[PDB]
Formats: sequence, C-alpha cells, structure tokens
Amino acid sequence: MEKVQYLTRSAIRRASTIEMPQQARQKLQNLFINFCLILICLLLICIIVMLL
Amino acid sequence: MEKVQYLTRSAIRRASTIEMPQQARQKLQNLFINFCLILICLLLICIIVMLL
Amino acid sequence: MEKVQYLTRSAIRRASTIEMPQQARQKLQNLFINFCLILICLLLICIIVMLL
Amino acid sequence: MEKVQYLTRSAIRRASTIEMPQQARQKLQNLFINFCLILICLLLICIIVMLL
Amino acid sequence: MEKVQYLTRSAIRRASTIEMPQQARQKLQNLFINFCLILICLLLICIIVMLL
Repeated sequence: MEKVQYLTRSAIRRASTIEMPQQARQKLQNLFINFCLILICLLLICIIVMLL
Repeated sequence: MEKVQYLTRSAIRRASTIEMPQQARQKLQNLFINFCLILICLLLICIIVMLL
Repeated sequence: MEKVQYLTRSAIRRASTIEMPQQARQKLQNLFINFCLILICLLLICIIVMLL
Repeated sequence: MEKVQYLTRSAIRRASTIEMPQQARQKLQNLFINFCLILICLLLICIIVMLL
Repeated sequence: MEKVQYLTRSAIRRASTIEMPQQARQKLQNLFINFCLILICLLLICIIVMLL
C-alpha cells in the first residue's frame, strides 16, 4: 500500500485540530443545509403572521 | 458476495430507527428543496401584495 | 435485451398518468430552478424600489 | 470515430440558435448562482439599513 | 506526464491573474455559502426583533 498509509496519515496529521466523530461532520453539513431551508421558511411565515 | 450481505445488513441494522418506504426519503429531500424554492417565491409575492 | 423492454415498459406503464413531451419535463425542472433564482432577484429589487 | 463526429455535429446543429463563446455559458451559470447568493445578501442588508 | 505537464501548465498559465493559496479559494466558496445561510438567518431574526 504505502499509498493509503500516506493518505490516512496525512489526514490524522492535518485533522489533529478537530474533535468530532467524523460522522457528525458529514451529517451536519448536509443535514444543516436542508435544516436551513426549513428554518428560513418557518421564519418568513413568522414575520408574515406579525404583519397581519 | 459477503460484501453485499455486509453492506445491506449494515443498513437494515442502522435504519431500524426509521419508518419510510425508502422511495419517500429520496423523493422528499429532492422534491422538498425544489418545493421550498417555489414556496419562498409565492411567499415574497404575498408580502408584497400586502405592502401595496 | 428483455432487460430494456422491461425497463421501457415499466415507465410507459407508470407514466401513463402524465402528458408532456418528456423534453419539457427535464428542461422545466432545470430551467425552472435557474428561472427561480432570477425571479427571486428581480423580486427583492422591486420591494426595495418601494421602500425608497 | 463516427461516434464523435455524430455527437459534435449534433450540438453545432442544435446550437446554431445561440451566440456565446461557450466558456461564458458555463462560467455564467455557476458564477451567476454564486453571484446571486451575494446579491441577495447585500440586498437584505440594504432593506434593514432602511428600517433603522 | 505530457498529459499532466500540459494540464498543470494550462492552469498556472490561466491562473497567473489570481493571488490566493488555492486552499482559500475552495474553502471560501463552500464555507461562504454555508456562512451565507447562517448570515441570512441571524438577519431575518434582527428585522423581527425590530418589529416587536
């Protein structure tokens, strides 16, 4: 291999400045964006309910 | 195979905390986003019609 | 290839509840989204011109 | 080839109704969207500065 | 190789009109968009707090 031990070692070396179970990093970026769309929606609705 | 029975079994094992015909999960994330764009549009128009 | 006649027949069977030249279905989803971005833009500008 | 002369000829045939150096078509769709996000941002800020 | 020296040389040739450590270019486009979603959110909230 040498090619993998080099790539995996390159990450653990540049990722020693983070603290997440990985899975949360990926799930959060995607789940977040979709969560944002729904958040901005319920938001605009609030503002409207106030103008009534 | 062993490689598939391992991947399919890994999902049914981590997906036992869900209840959807799969198809709705995929169709909803994509159909939803597009639905959001149209929803936010008809929304801004409403607010405008009120400022007139 | 029995494999194609099975896939093409599966669509014409589940698509008998639609009426579009196909091409409009694909062109509309993509052209629409891009059209939405430009629509929401000219929109925000309108609202602003009104607050002036 | 015959496969390429057929695909390239199919485009120049259906693209004879356009006038762009190609590069602008691709760069514009992507650069535009990103430009839109920044445009909508500076926009909301304007409206706010007016409500103050 | 001749194929790589040709692609890498084609970039450094068309990128001599930029000044960024590369990494910031990629990290900024993605980090920016996500930053925008959060920015627009805290924004709508501000406006609301003002209508109260």
